[PDB]
Amino acid sequence: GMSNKFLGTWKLVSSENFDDYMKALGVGLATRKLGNLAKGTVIISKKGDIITIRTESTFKNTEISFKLGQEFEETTADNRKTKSIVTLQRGSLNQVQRWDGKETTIKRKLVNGKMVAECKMKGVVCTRIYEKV
Amino acid sequence: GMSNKFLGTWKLVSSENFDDYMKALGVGLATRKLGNLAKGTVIISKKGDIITIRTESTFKNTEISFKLGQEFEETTADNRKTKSIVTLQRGSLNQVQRWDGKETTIKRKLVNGKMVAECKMKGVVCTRIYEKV
Ligand SMILES: CCCCCCCCCCCCCCCC(=O)O
Ligand SMILES: CCCCCCCCCCCCCCCC(=O)O
Repeated sequence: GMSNKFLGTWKLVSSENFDDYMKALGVGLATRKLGNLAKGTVIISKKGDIITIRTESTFKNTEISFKLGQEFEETTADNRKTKSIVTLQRGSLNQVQRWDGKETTIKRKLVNGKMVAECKMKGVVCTRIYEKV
Repeated sequence: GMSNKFLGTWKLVSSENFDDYMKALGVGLATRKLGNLAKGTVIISKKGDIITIRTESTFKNTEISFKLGQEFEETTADNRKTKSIVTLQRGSLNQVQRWDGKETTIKRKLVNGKMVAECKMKGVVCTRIYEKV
């Protein structure tokens, strides 16, 4: 299952191409400006077979709870209403979000103790690195 | 989770566009001829959180065991070696198979007591209906 190494609290330490990724999602300028400035915190916990990923920032907080491979409704930070599925590939935690015929993916994997989130939307790619606290 | 209504033994009663689907997978003629003639039987069982789908025919038998949303290695009836994931969407059991940069999906759902499998490969679509025994 999901490695317990994911469990814990994660602090953003780097972000690459987040602006263009947001633009591709349809996020407006003023919103992107605050989205880029946000030094977020991601918290991953588990109770039974149910995994929770909570994102905390000044601007917006989010939280999703899910079982692996079981679709669920999500309200994203920019307030898209998606049908989302989280799966496990080579230890990589892969979230896909579908809405209005569109699709984006957020892949989270552990690299040398850091969590590396890679976001993909229409060939636009961003990378965000977190370190555990 | 996966509805217990899937559990049981299923007999093929109809198949539509299976030939073109096989062609799209790269299946050769003589193999397709036996693949089309095959009156298969699908058996779905569960032990804990692990689901097993066994396909039985004279020509070829197959069997896969998996957890929802967790990638696993599969050897298909035509002997492709794929990385596969099974997920749950609106009660639909969705298998995706990836190999050599390619992708195909087999979606299984229950309709009025029948199991309806829809296979997709490069816009080629097939439908196979099963009734429970
Ligand atoms: C601090 C959160 C973003 C606030 C601004 C809204 C931007 C909309 C896009 C939301 C999806 C962001 C996904 C980031 C993935 C991650 O690093 O966990
Ligand atoms: C009786 C099985 C097929 C035998 C011939 C090999 C054809 C290769 C394609 C294998 C995938 C078939 C998927 C069918 C889905 C189903 O109805 O469960």
